[PDB]
Amino acid sequence: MFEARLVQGSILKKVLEALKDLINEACWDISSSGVNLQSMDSSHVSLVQLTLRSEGFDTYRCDRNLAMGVNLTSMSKILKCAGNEDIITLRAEDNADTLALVFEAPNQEKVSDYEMKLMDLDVEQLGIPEQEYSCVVKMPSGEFARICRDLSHIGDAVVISCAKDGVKFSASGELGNGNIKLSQTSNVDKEEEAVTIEMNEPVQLTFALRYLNFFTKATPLSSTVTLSMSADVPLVVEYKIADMGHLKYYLAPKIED
Amino acid sequence: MFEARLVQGSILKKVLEALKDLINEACWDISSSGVNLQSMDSSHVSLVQLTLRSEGFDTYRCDRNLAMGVNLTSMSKILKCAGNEDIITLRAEDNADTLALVFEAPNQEKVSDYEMKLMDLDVEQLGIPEQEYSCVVKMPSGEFARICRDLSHIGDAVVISCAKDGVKFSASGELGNGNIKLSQTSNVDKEEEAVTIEMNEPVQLTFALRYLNFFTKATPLSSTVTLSMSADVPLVVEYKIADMGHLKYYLAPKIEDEE
Amino acid sequence: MFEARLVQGSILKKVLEALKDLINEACWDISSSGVNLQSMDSSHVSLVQLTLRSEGFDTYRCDRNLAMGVNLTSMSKILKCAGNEDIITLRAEDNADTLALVFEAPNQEKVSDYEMKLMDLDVEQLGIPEQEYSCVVKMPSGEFARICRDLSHIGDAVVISCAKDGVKFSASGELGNGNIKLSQTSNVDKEEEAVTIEMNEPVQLTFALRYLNFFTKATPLSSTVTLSMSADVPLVVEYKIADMGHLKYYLAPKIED
Amino acid sequence: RRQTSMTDFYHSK
Amino acid sequence: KRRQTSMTDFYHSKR
Amino acid sequence: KRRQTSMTDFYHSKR
Repeated sequence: MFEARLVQGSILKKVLEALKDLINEACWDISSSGVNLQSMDSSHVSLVQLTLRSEGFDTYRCDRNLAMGVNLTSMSKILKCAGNEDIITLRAEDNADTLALVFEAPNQEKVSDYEMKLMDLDVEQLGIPEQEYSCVVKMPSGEFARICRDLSHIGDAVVISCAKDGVKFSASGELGNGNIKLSQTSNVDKEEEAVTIEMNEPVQLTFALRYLNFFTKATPLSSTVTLSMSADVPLVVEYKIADMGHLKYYLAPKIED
Repeated sequence: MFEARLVQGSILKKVLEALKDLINEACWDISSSGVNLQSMDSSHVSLVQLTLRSEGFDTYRCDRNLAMGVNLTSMSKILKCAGNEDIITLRAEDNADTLALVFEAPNQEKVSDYEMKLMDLDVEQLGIPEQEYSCVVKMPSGEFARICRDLSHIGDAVVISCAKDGVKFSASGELGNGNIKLSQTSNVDKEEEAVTIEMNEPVQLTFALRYLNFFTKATPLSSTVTLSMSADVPLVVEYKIADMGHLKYYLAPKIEDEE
Repeated sequence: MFEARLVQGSILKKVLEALKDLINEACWDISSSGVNLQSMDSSHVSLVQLTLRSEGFDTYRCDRNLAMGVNLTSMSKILKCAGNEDIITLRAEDNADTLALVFEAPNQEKVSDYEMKLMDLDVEQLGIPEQEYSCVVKMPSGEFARICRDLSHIGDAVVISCAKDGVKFSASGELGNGNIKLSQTSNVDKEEEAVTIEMNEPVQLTFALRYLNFFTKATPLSSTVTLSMSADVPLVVEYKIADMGHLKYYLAPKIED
Repeated sequence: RRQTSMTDFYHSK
Repeated sequence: KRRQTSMTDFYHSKR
Repeated sequence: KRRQTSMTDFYHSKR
């Protein structure tokens, strides 16, 4: 049996609003350590990895390990019925085919319960090894989303150039071309609206704006976003879910023949 | 001759915003008591009955009784042309086919008038007798609208179960099922954001969420809504237009024939 | 070579927000005086004439006179990527096929560059002589836009009646009719110039509401709008772009045969 | 299993 | 009925 | 040149 309560249900709602449009069916791996989800999209071009540890939960019990097949859209539809300041509890027996979700309002007068149907899935799970990248850039989430949205009006692929002084986002299309340059900001102490860069070697890569626009749907989860990358390896767009864990999006680059 | 001036014209503006999408053409009965409207939708599944007494109006004169048929969509288009803080006057001579609406601003520097064409229509008016219901629930309007929308995200029909402890809205679909439990407020709020239930007999009924979402479009009229219902009778969703009058939505249930 | 820097760049965006939907392709005439644009719509019923002087710019250099043909929709798409509080510089050499637009943030940390492709067009330029009209009405821009929208919900043509006492906007359609009367006020106002009227001869004319609704898209440009008209001549709806210049919309009336 | 109408419960006087 | 006129009916066009 | 790659080209599957 599996049971877990979290008061900050906004976390879950934001998570699924970040997942609903990119993944349709996933496999939640549940263990005593916590909750994991790794799944790629249909095109195998991007990958999503969500991790939420048990310590972040207010109550957490998991005797048997689970591997639940979920429709992200239906569970997000259910979670859309929960207020932003509600307390959310997930429950599921071992040899069960349903998942119970309980929403408790701030006032102790409304209690909602839902039973969602589970599914048996064939999820192809890759092994991503731990590694350091050549440059890691932390910048405001909303600014990254703004940059991606603005460049989607220009072309279909973005070339990002990362050095120590700043980052540059380039994109070309039938109407023309465009560059957006963000400079290293060490003068202001506030980490929210600040862009920090840790660089070993400058890196120039190309990705599809489609996948990045789907990625930026995780903006309300964190104030800042982390772009990690090295030469000719997938980009990692990371959103740190406060105290709970992280949500990273791997995006495959474009290579030259 | 009929003439009526109202300063708090937003009320009227709000009123048609609740009606234009569900009813397209209605018959306004005008009498010395006030204004009445009873009309069914195209599907004949729901009925709307609005009453606005003359006492709530700022000025009201009507020598002959009228029963004027209007297209609600065009009249709502007219009322969209009125500012939220305008003074609205309605006028129509005896046995007339036009209705004059005059919007006069607070600064009294812009004056707009409109004459919308009336029409002779075939209004099927039913006779609903006054009756008491087994369960009456008063609850915040926004909460009812939120519940209806969220359950519309789950299924297409809602089952409302009313007892003495509280009310429960259930809905099932291909993805699964869900229940929303609202308990009678015991936390003595007095703020009016509380759910009170007066019950004679417990009642479980089933209705279509589409019609209820159409009903919740009258939310800005009142802070609270009253759901009245008994066994195997249409639900009544009532919105109290402050001091002036009321707007009631009758919705026929869904019964199971037992094969 | 042509270069022009302007700090209140929001203006430019607003300019294109008024132009992209009515005109698709225009011819920007560039000279030492400033920037001019005159172009008719496809229907040849209305004309747009924009003039913005050099004095309003923060810096302005133009060695050779240019007449570059631009796609207003593409340039508006580009300017949509600029924040309202950005400093915008336009640049283009003489024998060039591209126009460079540079967005500089106030904090001087975000710099955006864009190069849009130009095109050779055949613009039919009309000769508008300076002339006095029988009635000139100054009124709040937003009030004119509201009147036009409200009458557009009623009919397709508006009848303007201007005398010394006030103005009246009439419109009829299948649902009915409507009149909007604005009376000459008390001259204590300011940016909400409660309709001022300078009258030589009373004038009643008829115009199409669609064109006026396209015209009112220039509302954020100016605080007030001026409607100039006389008997059986096109109305001139003028929006003064603060200190920069003006933007006029000429609209031909409807006469009875 | 059956959606009813207003006419089924009341009457047109 | 009424006929909608054009700018060409009032002014003249250059190049 | 320009070519779109996939995740399988960089990482490997389990079992």
